[PDB]
Amino acid sequence: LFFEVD
Amino acid sequence: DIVMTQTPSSTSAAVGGTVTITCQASQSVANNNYLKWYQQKRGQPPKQLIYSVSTLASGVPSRFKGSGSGTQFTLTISDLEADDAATYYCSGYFNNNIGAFGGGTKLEIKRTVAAPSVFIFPPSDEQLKSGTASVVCLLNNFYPREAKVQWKVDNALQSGNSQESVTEQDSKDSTYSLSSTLTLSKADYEKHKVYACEVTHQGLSSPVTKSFNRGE
Amino acid sequence: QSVEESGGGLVTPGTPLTLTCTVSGIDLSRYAMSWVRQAPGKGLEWIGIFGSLGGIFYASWAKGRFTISKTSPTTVDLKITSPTTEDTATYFCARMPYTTDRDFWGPGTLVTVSSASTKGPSVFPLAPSSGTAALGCLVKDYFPEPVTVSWNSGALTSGVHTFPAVLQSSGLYSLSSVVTVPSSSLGTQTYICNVNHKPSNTKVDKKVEP
Repeated sequence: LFFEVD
Repeated sequence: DIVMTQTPSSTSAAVGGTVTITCQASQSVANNNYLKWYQQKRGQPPKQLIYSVSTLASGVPSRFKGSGSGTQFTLTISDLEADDAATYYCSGYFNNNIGAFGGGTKLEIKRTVAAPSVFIFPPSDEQLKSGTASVVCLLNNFYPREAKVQWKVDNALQSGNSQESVTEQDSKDSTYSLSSTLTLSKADYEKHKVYACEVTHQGLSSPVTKSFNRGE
Repeated sequence: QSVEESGGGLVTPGTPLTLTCTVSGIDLSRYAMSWVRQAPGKGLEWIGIFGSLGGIFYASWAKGRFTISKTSPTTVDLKITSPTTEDTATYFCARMPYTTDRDFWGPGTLVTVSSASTKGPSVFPLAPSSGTAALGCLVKDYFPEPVTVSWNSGALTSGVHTFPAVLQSSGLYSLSSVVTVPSSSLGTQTYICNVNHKPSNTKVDKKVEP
């Protein structure tokens, strides 16, 4: 799931 | 809210031993792998150990291993060295866009008993000029941390007018250092003659005393 | 690849306070920055994050109490709206990835929320009296934290022990920094402790001698 955090 | 319960709160182990730290999240981390292990020492920011639950960060020794499911995680440190004395944290991220840390785990490295070297410092003339008198007693490079430091002025046991401060555990020799400061006014200071710091420690067969005579 | 916080220090309860995070060699158009804090002697606490695509997320307990914003391609702010006593802590800005090892933290900046006034330290020498000798510097009665102590402008580093500060009954802080050296070296070299207390803009260099 894409997040603005890695 | 989101909780990360890290156990144990503190632990001890000898060089070459193994310690195991557990982190229990109240819900699964984001993408089932947003979980990193950090090591922090006094006065510094944390330094990464593990990312993606189990991947070893570049430059970190392989004896640090991470494992876990999606909600319970384990950091295992094998072949302990002196350098491992620190506090360790689990760091997680969650699907609601929330980060959290475990409460931390303080690790003390065990070593052989080391008796302190003791020094006593009378107050400075510059301080006495200002109307206060602080007598300093230094316990240097000793292990274990437990020590009894008592002040005696004219052989009268002091109580409540001294203060102790202790370093973190040293990353090279796994020792601690301690300062005990007797805080008086110049008047009360000049009331007496013999000032003595008495140190009892597992490394000393009998208590060591370091003393001076005021104005000698 | 480095991070640095600024704007810390002493602030009055209720006075807004903005911290600034400056990065170098880190691409904020593709990676997020986080704000974390740590009260003295306690654990790390996640405050918030400015995401790679402009999302702003806060801890449940921090919403309203903090505002995070990006002020320039290389700077991110943390504004504490109405500081209280419980907001006293070291504040870190960090590039803290959970799934990579490109992890960079700033050194942290101490924020003290209190109505007391700043006071520069007094520096007194702990001189060695009559194989191994010890000496030091008593850094007495200052506020707020912290102070920094070096020895011989950083040239002296082995055997230095700078003890944590103790809060005095007067509400001021006191700290000591000691070093052990061979007794033969006492007459041969100068020994100077360099104390810096930035909140009071005090900088003192003190020669300690028998």
